[PDB]
Amino acid sequence: IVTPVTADVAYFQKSNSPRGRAACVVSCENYNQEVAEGLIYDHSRPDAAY
Amino acid sequence: PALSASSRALIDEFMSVKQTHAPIHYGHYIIEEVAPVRRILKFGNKVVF
Amino acid sequence: EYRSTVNPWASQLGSLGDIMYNSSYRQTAVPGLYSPCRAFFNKEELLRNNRGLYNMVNEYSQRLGGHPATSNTEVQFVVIAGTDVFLEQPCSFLQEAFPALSASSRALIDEFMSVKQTHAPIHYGHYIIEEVAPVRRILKFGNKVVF
Amino acid sequence: KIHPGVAMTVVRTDEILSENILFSSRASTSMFIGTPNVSRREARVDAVTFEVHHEMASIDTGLSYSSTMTPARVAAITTDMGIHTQDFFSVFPAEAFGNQQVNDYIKAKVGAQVNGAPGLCHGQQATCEI
Amino acid sequence: PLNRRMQYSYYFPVGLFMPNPKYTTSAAIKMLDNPTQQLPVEAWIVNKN
Amino acid sequence: PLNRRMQYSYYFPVGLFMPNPKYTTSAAIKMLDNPTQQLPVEAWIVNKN
Amino acid sequence: LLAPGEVAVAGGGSGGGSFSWSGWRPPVFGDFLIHASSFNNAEATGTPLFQFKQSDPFSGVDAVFTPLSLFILMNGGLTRMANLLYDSPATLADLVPDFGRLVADRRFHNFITPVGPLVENIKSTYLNKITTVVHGPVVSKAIPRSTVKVTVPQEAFVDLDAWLS
Amino acid sequence: DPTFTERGFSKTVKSDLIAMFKRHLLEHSFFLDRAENMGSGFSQYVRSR
Amino acid sequence: MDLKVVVSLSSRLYTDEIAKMQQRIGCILPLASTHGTQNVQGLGLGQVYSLETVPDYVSMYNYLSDCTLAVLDEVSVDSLILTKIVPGQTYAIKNKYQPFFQWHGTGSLSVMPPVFGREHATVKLESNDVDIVFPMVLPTPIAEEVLQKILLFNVYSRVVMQAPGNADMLDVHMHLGSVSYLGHHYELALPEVPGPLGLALLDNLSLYFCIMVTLLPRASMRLVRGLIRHEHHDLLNLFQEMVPDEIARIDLDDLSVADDLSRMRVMMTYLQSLASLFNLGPRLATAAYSQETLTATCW
Repeated sequence: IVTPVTADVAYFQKSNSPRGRAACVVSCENYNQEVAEGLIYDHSRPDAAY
Repeated sequence: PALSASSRALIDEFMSVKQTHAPIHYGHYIIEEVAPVRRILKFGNKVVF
Repeated sequence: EYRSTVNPWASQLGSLGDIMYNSSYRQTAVPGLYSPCRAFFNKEELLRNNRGLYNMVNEYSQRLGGHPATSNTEVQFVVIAGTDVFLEQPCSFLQEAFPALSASSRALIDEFMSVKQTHAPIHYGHYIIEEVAPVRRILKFGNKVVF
Repeated sequence: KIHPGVAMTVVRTDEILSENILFSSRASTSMFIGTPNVSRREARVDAVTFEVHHEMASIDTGLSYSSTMTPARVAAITTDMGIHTQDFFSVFPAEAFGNQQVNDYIKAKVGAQVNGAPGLCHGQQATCEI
Repeated sequence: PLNRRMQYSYYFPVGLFMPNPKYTTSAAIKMLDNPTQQLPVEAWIVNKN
Repeated sequence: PLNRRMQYSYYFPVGLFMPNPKYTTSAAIKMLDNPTQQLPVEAWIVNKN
Repeated sequence: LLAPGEVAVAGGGSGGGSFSWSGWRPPVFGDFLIHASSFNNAEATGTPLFQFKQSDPFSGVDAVFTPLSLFILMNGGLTRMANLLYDSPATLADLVPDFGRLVADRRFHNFITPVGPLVENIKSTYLNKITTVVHGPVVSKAIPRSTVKVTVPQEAFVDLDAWLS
Repeated sequence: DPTFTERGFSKTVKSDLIAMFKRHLLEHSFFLDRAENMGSGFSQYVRSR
Repeated sequence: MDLKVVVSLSSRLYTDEIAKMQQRIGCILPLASTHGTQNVQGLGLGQVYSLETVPDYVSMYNYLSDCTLAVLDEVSVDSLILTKIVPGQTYAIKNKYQPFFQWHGTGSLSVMPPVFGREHATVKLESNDVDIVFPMVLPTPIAEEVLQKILLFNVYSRVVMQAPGNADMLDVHMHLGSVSYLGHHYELALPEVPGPLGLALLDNLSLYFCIMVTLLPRASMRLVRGLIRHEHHDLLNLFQEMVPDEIARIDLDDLSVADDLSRMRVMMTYLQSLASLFNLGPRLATAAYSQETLTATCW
C-alpha cells in the first residue's frame, strides 16, 4: 500500500487498519448503511481511533 | 504489527537488552510485534521470549 | 505558604477563569452540556461545604451532587432526571483534581516506559508528569509493560 | 506551531464502573408498613389502566451511623480519557464578533459545527476544558 | 443498585516554560535541539486503550 | 474436525521518515553516519525459522 | 374498580349502571421527573406548573417552572418571598441556555407549555418525583382524601371584572 | 457478565465490548500452551480455565 | 356506550391488498355517515381527492372541518371494523404515516389534508375498484411551518417562470426544502410545481392569499381614517405612525365608491376565510407516547 513518508510510526506499533482510518462498524446504528459508510469514508470527521 | 526494523543495528540491541532498547533511534526505528501467537526469537544463542 | 496563587487569571474573583466557568455570568449559555470546571469555579457549590463536617458527610451520600454528567451517551450532558443515577463523586468534597500522565515529548515517554524508577521527570526544557489517581492503570506501549 | 503568549491547564472528568459491598448492622432501622391499594384511571376506549400504591415509614434506631459501603472492585472504565474539547461556540450560541465575514472565517477555521460520532472506538467522550 | 459509578477529575498543563538555569537528570535521552532554548507547545497523553 | 487453523494479518511499514528534530534513547548503538541526514530505505523481518 | 366502564361502577359491573356520571371524566395525570434544584419542595400544592420545551437530543430530564420561578428567571412585595424560596438564580438560568435570546426574539411565550396543578410529591437528593393533572377535575390521589384548591400569589393575579366596575 | 449489558447495547456499550474482545483475543488465547510456562500454578489454572 | 362501524366490501380482497391494508391498523380515517353499516364509498378522501378531477386543498379542508374521524382496528377482506372519534373520551392511536414525523409526549396533533405525494397518503383496493385516502397527521408546530413553506414555494415557483430574472430557484430550494423542529431536522419532498394554473392544489390558496395581500393596504388606511373620533383607541392613533409613508400617501378620492366597497367586501371575506383555515380545525391533544411501541394516547 503506497504511503506518504510522514505516516506516524507510533501508528504502526498498535493494531490498526492498514488504511489510515479505523473501519469498524460494530458500534454504528444497526441497519443504517449511510451512517456506517460515513465512518469508513467521510473525512470531514476524525476517525474513531484518533 | 510485526517485528520490523530499519537497520540491522537495532535488531542487535533488542536482543541484548530487551526492556531498555530504543524504539526510535535518530532516524531509524524498530517495531516489536504484538499478536495472539508469541513466538520465541533465537538469534545466535541469545533468546528473547 | 510563600505565594498567593499559581495563576491570578483564575484564582482572582473577577478574573478570566471565574468569568468563563462561574455561575454568576453564564446566563447566555445553554444549560444542557456538561462542564468539568463548574465544581471548581462555582461559588455557591464552593460555599455549600461551609456547614458542619457531619453535614458534609450526610450530603455526600444522601443528596445527589450538583450537576454530574450523564452516562451511556455519546457525550456528557447534565443530569436533570435521576431515574437510575447510581453515582458518587469524591472530588466534590475535597475540591482537587488528580494529575494525568503528561509529557512534552515522546522522547520522554519512551524513557518512562523503559526505566520506570530512575527516569528524569525534567529534562533541559522538557518535562513529564506521572498520574496519581485512586485507580491504577496499566500502560503497555509495545509489549513492555509499566504498571 | 509557534508558542502563543500563554500556557493552559486542561481539566477533564472521568467515569468508572465499580462493584460495591454494603454492610448494615442488625436492628438498625424500624419500618412501619401500610396497606396496599388499587385504583382506576385513564379509562380509554380499548383499555383501562389500574395503578397500585403502597406506603411505609422508616425511622432510625440509634444515634450514629449503622451502615457503610465502599467500592470493592473496578469492572470497567468508560470515558476514554481523550483530548475531546468543549466548544465555546456551542456553549454560547448567541455571542459574535463585529464583522460577519470575520465571524464566518473564524468559525470555518476553528471548526465549529449533532451526531458528531457515527461510531466510537473507545467510549463516551470526556469533555476537556481549558 | 450495587453497580455504582465514580466520577473523578484529572488536570494537566500544556505549554509551561521552565526556569532559566535548566538542568537534566537523565543519561539516556539525547536530542538534537539546543538545550538553551526548548519550549513545549503541546502535551502527549495516554488514551484509555 | 478439531484441528482448526486461524488466520491473522501482519502489517509493517517500510521506508518512513522521522521528523526534523531527531532524538534517541540508546547508549550502546553508535553508527558512523551523519545523524541528521538519515533515511531508512528497507525493512528487516524475522522469518518463521 | 374492576369495571368495564372507564369509571369504576358499583360492584364491578354486576349491575347495569347509568352509562355516565354527569359527563364524569377521570382527570388525566402527568408524570414529571424534575431536577432537585429547580423546584422547591415546600411550594404550595395548588400552584399550577409550567414546563419549557428543551431542545437537546432525546431529552430525558426536563425543567419545570412555577410562577415564582418564572419571576426569578426574568430578572415588601413578592421579590422578598421569592428570593427566600429560590436562591442563586443561575441554578435556574443555566437550565435554558437561550433565555436572553428568547426574550429578545419575543418567542419565549410560544415554547412554554403549562400543565396544571400539583398532585403528589416525593423528595430525593438528585431528581425529585412529581406528578400533576391535566384536563380534568383537580383532585388528590392520596388514599386519605383531600380537596386541593389552585393558588396564585396576589401580586400577579388581577381580576379583570374587579377593576372594570 | 450481565453487569456490562445491564442497560443494553447502546452506541458506547458496543464500544467497550469490542475492546475487551481484542484484549481476550490478544492476551488469553492458547491457554494450554500458556500453562506450561506457569510452573506450580498449572493445575489450578487449568481447572479455572 | 358503544362505538364501532363494520364496513362491508363488494368483493373479496386480494392478498397483497390485505397485507398493505393491515399495515395501517392504527391510523385515522374520515367517514361519511355515523351509522354502524356503511359501504366503502365515503370512507377515504378520494371522494374529494379522485384522479379525474383536480385536487382542491380548500375543498378538502372544508370537508375535514365538518366530518367524523375514526381509527382502524381490524381489517380482514370481507369487512373492516373501526371506532368513531367523539369528544368525551380517550383513544389510542398508532403513528404510521409514510412521511414520518417523530411525535413527543404532551403535544397537539393536527390532521391536515395530504400535501405530500399521493402514494404516501392513499391505499388502492383494486379488487373493489376503490382507493381509500388517509388524512395527514402532524404535530401542530411542524404543520405551522410546513403549510407556509409549501405555499411560498408555490408563489416563487410560479413567479420565476412568469418572470425569469426575479429570483433563483436555488435560493428557493435550499431555503424552503428543509423544515427543522425541536432538535430535529426534516426534509420535505417537494411537488415539482406543475406549470399551468388551477392544477396545483395550492394554486387556489395562493390566489386567495395573494389577492388578500394585494387588497389589504388600500382598505387598511381608509378603515383607519374613517374611525377617528374625539373618543377612540389611543392605540389606533399610535399605530397610525407605524404604517409606511407610502401607504399614507394613497388618496381615497381616486377609487370609485363602487369598486372601493367591492375591494372592501371581497378582502374582508378573504380574511374571514383564510384566518379560519390556519387554525387547523381538527386538532387533538396528546398525553402520552411510546417511541418503541408507536403508541400515542390522544383525544
